[PDB]
Amino acid sequence: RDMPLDSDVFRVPPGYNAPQQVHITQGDLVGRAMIISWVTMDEPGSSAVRYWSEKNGRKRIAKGKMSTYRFFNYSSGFIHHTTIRKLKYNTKYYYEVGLRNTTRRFSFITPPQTGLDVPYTFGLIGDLGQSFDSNTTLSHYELSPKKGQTVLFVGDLSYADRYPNHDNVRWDTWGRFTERSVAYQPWIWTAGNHEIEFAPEINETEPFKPFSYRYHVPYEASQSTSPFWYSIKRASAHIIVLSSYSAYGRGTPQYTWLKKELRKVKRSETPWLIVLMHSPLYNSYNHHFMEGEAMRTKFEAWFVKYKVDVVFAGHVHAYERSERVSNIAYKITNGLCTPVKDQSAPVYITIGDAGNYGVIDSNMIQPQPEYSAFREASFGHGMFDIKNRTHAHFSWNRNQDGVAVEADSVWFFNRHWYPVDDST
Amino acid sequence: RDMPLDSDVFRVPPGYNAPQQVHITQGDLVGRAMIISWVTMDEPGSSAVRYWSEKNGRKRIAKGKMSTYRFFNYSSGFIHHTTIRKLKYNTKYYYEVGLRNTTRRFSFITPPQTGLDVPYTFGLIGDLGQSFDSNTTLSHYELSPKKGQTVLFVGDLSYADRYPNHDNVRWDTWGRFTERSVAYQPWIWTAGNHEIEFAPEINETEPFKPFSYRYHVPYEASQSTSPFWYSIKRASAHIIVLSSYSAYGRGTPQYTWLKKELRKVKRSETPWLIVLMHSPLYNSYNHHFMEGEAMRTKFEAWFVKYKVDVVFAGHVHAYERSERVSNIAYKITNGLCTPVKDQSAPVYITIGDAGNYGVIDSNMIQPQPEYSAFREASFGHGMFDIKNRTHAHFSWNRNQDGVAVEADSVWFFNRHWYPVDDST
Ligand SMILES: CC(=O)N[C@@H]1[C@@H](O)[C@H](O)[C@@H](CO)O[C@@H]1O
Ligand SMILES: CC(=O)N[C@@H]1[C@@H](O)[C@H](O)[C@@H](CO)O[C@@H]1O
Ligand SMILES: *[C@@H]1O[C@H](CO)[C@@H](O)[C@H](O)[C@H]1NC(C)=O
Ligand SMILES: *[C@@H]1O[C@H](CO)[C@@H](O)[C@H](O)[C@H]1NC(C)=O
Ligand SMILES: *[C@@H]1O[C@H](CO)[C@@H](O)[C@H](O)[C@H]1NC(C)=O
Ligand SMILES: *[C@@H]1O[C@H](CO)[C@@H](O)[C@H](O)[C@H]1NC(C)=O
Ligand SMILES: *[C@@H]1O[C@H](CO)[C@@H](O)[C@H](O)[C@H]1NC(C)=O
Ligand SMILES: *[C@@H]1O[C@H](CO)[C@@H](O)[C@H](O)[C@H]1NC(C)=O
Ligand SMILES: [Fe+3]
Ligand SMILES: [Fe+3]
Ligand SMILES: [Zn+2]
Ligand SMILES: [Zn+2]
Repeated sequence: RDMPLDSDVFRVPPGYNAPQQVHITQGDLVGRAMIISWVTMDEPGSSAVRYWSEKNGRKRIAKGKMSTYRFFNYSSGFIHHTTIRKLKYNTKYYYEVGLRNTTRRFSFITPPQTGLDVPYTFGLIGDLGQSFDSNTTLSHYELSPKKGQTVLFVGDLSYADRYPNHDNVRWDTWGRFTERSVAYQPWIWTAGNHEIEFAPEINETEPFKPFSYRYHVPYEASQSTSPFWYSIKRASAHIIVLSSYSAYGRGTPQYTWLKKELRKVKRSETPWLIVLMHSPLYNSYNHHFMEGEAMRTKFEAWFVKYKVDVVFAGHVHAYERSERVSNIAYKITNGLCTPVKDQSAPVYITIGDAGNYGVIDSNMIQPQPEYSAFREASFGHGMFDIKNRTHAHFSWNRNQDGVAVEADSVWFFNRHWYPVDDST
Repeated sequence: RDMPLDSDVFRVPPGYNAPQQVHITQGDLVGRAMIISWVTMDEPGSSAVRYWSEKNGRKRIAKGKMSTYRFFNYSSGFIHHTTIRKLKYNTKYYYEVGLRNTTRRFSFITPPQTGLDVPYTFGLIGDLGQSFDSNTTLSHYELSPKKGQTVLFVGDLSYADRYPNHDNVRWDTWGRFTERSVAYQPWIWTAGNHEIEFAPEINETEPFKPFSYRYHVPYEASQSTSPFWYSIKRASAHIIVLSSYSAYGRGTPQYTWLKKELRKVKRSETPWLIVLMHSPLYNSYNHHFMEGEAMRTKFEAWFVKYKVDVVFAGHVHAYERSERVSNIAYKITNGLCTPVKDQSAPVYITIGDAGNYGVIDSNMIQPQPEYSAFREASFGHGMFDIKNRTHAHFSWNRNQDGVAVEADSVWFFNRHWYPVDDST
């Protein structure tokens, strides 16, 4: 039950070669860069981006690259990617795009410089899709009383691969649909299984093709060699994005990168350490049960050793919050294979209930395991609101409830600065 | 302990632009084709191969392709790959390489047509390397009273990545060193961790580059979209090669391929079902202990479901033989996490003790776990001798013993045709 192509939210902006499917993301490691992306259908157009700060009227111009691609019998429009760098912290900027022809204007606010007690509020959306439910979820996030300043996307964007030949037109519609948000505030991308799009039948064998062309990330900023895993620092948070569907065996590029990246985290500069991945390591629902075991046996010990605060995942179309637990004492024949409470371990949260194609995962493992703190099969999104270097407030909002109602509220105590039990 | 560059085995064949590092491998699914590979140092040369059988002296010519590559400050020679097809079963063929300049001649015997009771004896070599120990291992294989007709190589070829800048010259020496065998009988390649060669420091970020240029495989024959995993049928055996260091999460290329491939296995046509991978799923040695857990949680259930006979792995530089066990009843909180004997499960064998750079893994998990049937820290190789559709004899030969001494022998009873307890 996705929204029909004639839906108001898929409407195409008027004007000749008008920029469409506009979206932004952090373009550097510390937050003083932004990647501006958009598509033009009528003709190539300019890849220039004109921007200026609200205060200093000095208008500047940055040039970018343009690209195109074909999936099966599908031909893309003209995709533009431009990186604006050397921006100023905590300041509003205006940027215009589509200079040569029909011009459209947007704005964004750079984050404050990275610091120990710098407050910031992140949005959490996963497996959004483009169904009526998806629109409701996006609305609640926009109307949220505690305004979100950046969204952390945990995977499965458009779900265009459910249509015949993965009808890439559904990638375009999703681009216009989400523009109302991603054009004004950055979204941090995480690749999900619906982005793999491995279709040998139609001779499309390169994983993540549509996705990688449409969405760029500043992976090079963290010494990564691939766009499916990277980290960025923003305000008081250090965010690490992992790829559930890439190699992660010992010696592999992702494995090597993650190992070095954790050593580089400085809790004195960024107290909150967050990890994003599409498939959850802890999940008590029947759908995709134990799918995350493979990655868990490889990185769990590291998450505990470095005391990461929270791990966000999607994939399971529902909501779940775990107690701080670890299962790293197993040794094949020592029988220690039951998850135990660990104050050094992170809290795992499944938040992939933004809407997808309108289906909710209800069937859950019974009885509720001990490692599961709270769970519910309802659509919605979440908010991770950072206050101090010691306190962060997380909340989950349902689509049935009012915009300001928090069906689930939890205070997180930083594992590095305030290591006290924060169970609920 | 690596053999010095002046060692006799690394001798470069005389003659202008003489073909060197000649090696062959199966070129199709059933064995009526061969991929002939070689290198020329003085100049490109022809990529043609002239071949003929003992009977019909009819000489034919097949034209292949030539390619080169660079690593750091290393420049490869001219690499040639030619595929000879439509060969006749169980017949001896002669083939010449380097037609334009100085020609060299070799021979090989195609396997018999695939059948239910077709006998065939495979060799098992893993983590060969090029140390003095490596030369001994290869010698014992050549002198084996029961001559091997094809080698199943379980990973880690040259170990050139141990030298500064992975001195690719060490790939060339290894090519000349092993030529005395691989040029006369096929070797089935499996990629190991030393083939990854991920070296960002020197701007070499493409995994498996040196390896993939030098060693080609008939992966397309099995519908695979990558040379790191594929299968082949030879005599009464259906061999499946997996990549321990590639993506294998649900929905990924490898995962999808394996799932489909197992369905296509016909025990009525090829009774023996063998799987190759570099990292052992069961291992009681300290070195690399539990590294195979990630892939294990992914594919173990399938191996049992389809009753694969034997799984061969290397990586650990020693020898180990498990009993038929399985650890697939685990459900996170049900406590069933101990391996149990299973007559439907394969026997796991690790033979990565061919030599490498002269180091052997002697540290073992004490006491010996119940799932481990035999283990020993000695250099050697193995032989898998198929008799009928019901019986196959496996033997392990140490380098200290005589060429005909079997330090460990075991009869394998086919899991499909002769489902009886073959424990020792
Ligand atoms: C292939 C080549 O040009 N040889 C040189 C080698 O002699 C030198 O010691 C090394 C140092 O980095 O660089 C190159 O590999
Ligand atoms: C004498 C000799 O061996 N040189 C020939 C050269 O003349 C020719 O152009 C080339 C083409 O394959 O083959 C050899 O290199
Ligand atoms: C693309 O190809 C499919 C083939 O199944 C066809 O049904 C569809 O109409 C085509 N779309 C366009 C507009 O090319
Ligand atoms: C749109 O911009 C292109 C690129 O500079 C230019 O060639 C073309 O004349 C413009 N079209 C319009 C809106 O007139
Ligand atoms: C989506 O939500 C917006 C904001 O509430 C609304 O204006 C629009 O009509 C909705 N579109 C659909 C198709 O539900
Ligand atoms: C963090 O916030 C909490 C409540 O929002 C407050 O009680 C606490 O003192 C703050 N951290 C500090 C010590 O400044
Ligand atoms: C390698 O072994 C062969 C016998 O198979 C022998 O002729 C040769 O001398 C040996 N070379 C080295 C360097 O050990
Ligand atoms: C299998 O081989 C063994 C010894 O090689 C023999 O005893 C047995 O009878 C054979 N079975 C068949 C199918 O002939
Ligand atoms: Fe999803
Ligand atoms: Fe090895
Ligand atoms: Zn998913
Ligand atoms: Zn290895």
